[PDB]
Amino acid sequence: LPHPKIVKKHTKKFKRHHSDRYHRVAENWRKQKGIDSVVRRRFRGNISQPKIGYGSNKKTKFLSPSGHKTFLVANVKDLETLTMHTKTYAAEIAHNISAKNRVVILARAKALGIKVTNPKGRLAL
Amino acid sequence: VEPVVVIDGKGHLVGRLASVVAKQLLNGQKIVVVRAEELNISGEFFRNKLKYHDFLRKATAFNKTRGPFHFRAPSRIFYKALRGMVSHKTARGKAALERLKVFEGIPPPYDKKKRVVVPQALRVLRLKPGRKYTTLGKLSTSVGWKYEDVVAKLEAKRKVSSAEYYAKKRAFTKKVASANATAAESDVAKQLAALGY
Amino acid sequence: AESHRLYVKGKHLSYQRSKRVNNPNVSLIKIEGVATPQDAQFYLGKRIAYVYRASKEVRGSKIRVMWGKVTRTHGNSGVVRATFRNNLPAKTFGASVRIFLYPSNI
Amino acid sequence: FFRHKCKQRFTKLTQVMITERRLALREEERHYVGVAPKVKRREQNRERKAL
Amino acid sequence: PKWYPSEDVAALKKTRKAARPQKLRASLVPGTVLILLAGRFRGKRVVYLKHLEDNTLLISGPFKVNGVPLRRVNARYVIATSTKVSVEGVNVEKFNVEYFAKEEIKAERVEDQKVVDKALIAEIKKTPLLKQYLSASFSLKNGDKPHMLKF
RNA sequence: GAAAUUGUUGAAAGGGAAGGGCAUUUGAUCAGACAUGGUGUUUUGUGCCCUCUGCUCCUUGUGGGUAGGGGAAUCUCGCAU
RNA sequence: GGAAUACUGCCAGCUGGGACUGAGGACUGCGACGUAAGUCAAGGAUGCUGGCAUAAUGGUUAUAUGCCGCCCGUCUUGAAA
RNA sequence: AAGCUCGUAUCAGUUUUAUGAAUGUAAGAAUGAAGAGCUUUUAGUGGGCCAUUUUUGGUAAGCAGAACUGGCGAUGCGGGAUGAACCGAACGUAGAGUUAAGGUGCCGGAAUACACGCUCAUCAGAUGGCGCUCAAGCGUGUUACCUAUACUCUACCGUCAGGGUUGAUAUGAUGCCCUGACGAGUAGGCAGGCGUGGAGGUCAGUGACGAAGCCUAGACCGUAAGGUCGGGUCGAACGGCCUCUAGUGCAGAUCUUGGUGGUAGUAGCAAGCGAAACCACAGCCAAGGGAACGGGCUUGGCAGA
RNA sequence: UGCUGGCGAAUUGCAAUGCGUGGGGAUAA
Repeated sequence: LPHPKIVKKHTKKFKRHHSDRYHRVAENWRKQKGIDSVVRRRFRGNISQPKIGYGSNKKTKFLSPSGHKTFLVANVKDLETLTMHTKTYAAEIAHNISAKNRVVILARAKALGIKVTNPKGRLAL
Repeated sequence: VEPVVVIDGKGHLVGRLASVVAKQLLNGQKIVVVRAEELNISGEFFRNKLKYHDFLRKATAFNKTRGPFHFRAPSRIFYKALRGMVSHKTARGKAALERLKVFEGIPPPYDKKKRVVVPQALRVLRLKPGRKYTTLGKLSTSVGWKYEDVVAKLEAKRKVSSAEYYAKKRAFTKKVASANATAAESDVAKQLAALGY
Repeated sequence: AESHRLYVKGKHLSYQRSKRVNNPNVSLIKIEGVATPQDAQFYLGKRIAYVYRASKEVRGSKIRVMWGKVTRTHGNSGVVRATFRNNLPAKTFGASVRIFLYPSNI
Repeated sequence: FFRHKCKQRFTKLTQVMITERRLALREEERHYVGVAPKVKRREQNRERKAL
Repeated sequence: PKWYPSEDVAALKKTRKAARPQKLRASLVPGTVLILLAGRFRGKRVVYLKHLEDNTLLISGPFKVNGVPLRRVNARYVIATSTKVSVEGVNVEKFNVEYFAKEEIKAERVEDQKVVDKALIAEIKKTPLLKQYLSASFSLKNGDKPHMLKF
């Protein structure tokens, strides 16, 4: 699909303050609640915080580098909902699907022209 | 514009020279200051002799042996005046100073090689006529440096060995000046002149 | 025979900076024999290359190149602002940078 | 809506009959094989016992 | 063309960008000695012949002098020197954009080279040292400041 | 069979502090199509194609499923070469 | 007596060099140019050309370099404490 | 917060004229604002200090008290070497351009610019250091340049405001759009989401061809809460969706429980055996960092395992 | 290349710079 040049604004992950120093403090983002915190008062040098400005362009949101929107698929029935949106959406074969069923899904998605984001998953030659 | 740029302190001003030599390093420009001893400062002698000793009384308390090491040798006296403008800590510096080489006098293998001067740091081009102005030499002497003599003598020798040279050379370019002077006028010549040469 | 040089050689000085903040995107380039902004106006828009040896051989050559452009002048000395694709490494503060003669106004 | 959209359904489903194109010029010497994690150790821990 | 759009894609707006012929800078006049700056023949002295339809320049060495064939080149990757030659004797109009298609060197290309180059060699011999000038290669020596240099 | 923590091995760094943010180089390293056509003509060969004969489910014409023969010298209608 | 020329200001004067951006998505509208037919720089970039699959490219980690970054939380007091 | 009249001539930290003893009342005065008033109820709030301008009390001085308007408080950013009180500038995410305050010898991005004069100091001077003397000082003028989150333009995010849209729109009218403006924030208020255990419903969901979990110098998405996928390990159940329900989300509590370090092969036993107190993190000096605060900063001296 | 010659250049397609280890032996410490 002819897509716009996808701008990301912030590629780096918004890690927590002192997530790296201490081990018990997780890298998952939590706001600094204390009034005397430098991160909360956004001092120069300190880590950047997640705010609404970093939000992605509506036209190019949810899009993978291929220019397709991601879409989970369990079986051949859920796969065949994207018979009309091959250029827009991409089949993401779910993690828990067996190797026995994937060979079936990949056969159909290849025929319908649906780009699968994760082929070669559990499947040798 | 020249891998190395041997400079000649003789008739300069610690600070200005320095400075300009500084910049030249931080911008990848190898350098080599010579005749260090015959450098120059500003203001009477008794001056620089103070505005130094003070720098001498320095020293650390508990352990004087771990404080401001007061180098006498000019080369150094000046090398400091320089390492003073060069972060001389962050690698970017170390990288510099690492590009320097201040000698007292003019030892090989430079002796035999051209030098220059930083026209923006000459006693004779910055100091208002007749006005007190040190000469490192004495200054160093007065505060330690035990060689002003050696270089001194061991100097004059260098000037000889050369002076003698020049002659041979000067006596050489005396010919050329003629060779062309004669071979001049002809044709092939005329032409050039026209275009400029 | 000796000279194959189709570039004016100039040193990479620093990044565009204040006292306490530096923008690594815009590099400052001294060019040889350039004294004024008026002389530097000629070099605006010309392609720059920083050429350097690397350890590993990439494409039958141990030598890699970063390409960029002169954007504008910087002060009265003929120091020039310059934006590359990938920014210059900051280890190169005082390293030779090849400024070419394309694209030509003349 | 239904005028051009059934026209559009028909278009895509006719170019789904590119299946025959894939299945006439098949003759492919590959075919997907599962790697069951029991076999992954019957053919690891028995080679290490072989050596 | 007969095959209907199987997916709904938006048609382009009627774009308001009519193409206009390239207006070359004043220094370029057909029959001008140039300096190529980039590519295989960088730093060569090469004669300019014709402005083409694809916004390029058709140029020849000539080949007999410096080993530069009938090549196309871009206008921006050239310095035009003020030294002009006679060009009116040369029949250039045979070749255009389509001439340089590729779908070991073809004999037709070699014959077009020699016919043109002989009709050019004759006028190069008039002025002194011009043959030797084209054989030489351009370079910037120590002290050459291109913002000062008059080409 | 998690983390703290411990050993070994490998890589990297270390001139009286480390960890962090912006940017980049080098070193190591991982990604990176069982993607292969599309269109327009031309041999043929088949079929749900032409043609002859039918049979059967139901709702309104603008229906659906399904046999027996023939035939390409008309027909791209489709699919195979 | 005879013209200038700086200086201030204007031009809906001309001709270049460089950087950044290309948003929007059938057509409607305000216009210009052309006798008309139309065309155009007029309600937001088009055209040509090259680099590819052992690709092109993009990322992760490790450190280096330039610049920046007081130890988090609670509780006082005018804030630092 | 909601309801009611209105959307106005409802007003304003302003100017003006008019009329009295800086200061009262009006305007058929200006300028700006479509954001007003009337209910009804509901959280949080009872800190000062500094500076400005009027005085009042005052002797070696300082100041003491009263009133007035700001600054910090709840507030980052550029500059002043460094800083509660100075100077500039009130902040969505970026790209380009232009500047403020402050600067252009070098550290330090930017003129060792131009021009007129003055200044020699035995620790000049402007000093953060080095250093400076027809200056890199003093007085002044002329331009050029440097750069902040400031202004300008463009994109993007969201919020608010105004509006279009059906004999139905080549997408859920609680959609799809069009235009403009705005964006700091503690206590508090309102709103939209993400996650966990179980319940109803649904996906004729996933699953020994490997569910759940666990890692991973692996990849993608979401501003984020988090979600998804590859690889490795595993062995039996589990997840999305529309709803319900609660013992539902942790960094702290000299927290509780369990485990494991540094201390340490140290004290010790009246070559072996073997703790505990304690533990944010490190531990060089000088000078400045306003506040009986220097240990992280600034500028120097320096520093080899 | 001081002067005069005789040949080759393409297709690279219109730019993308184009001296240590891990072991032996012999001998100095």
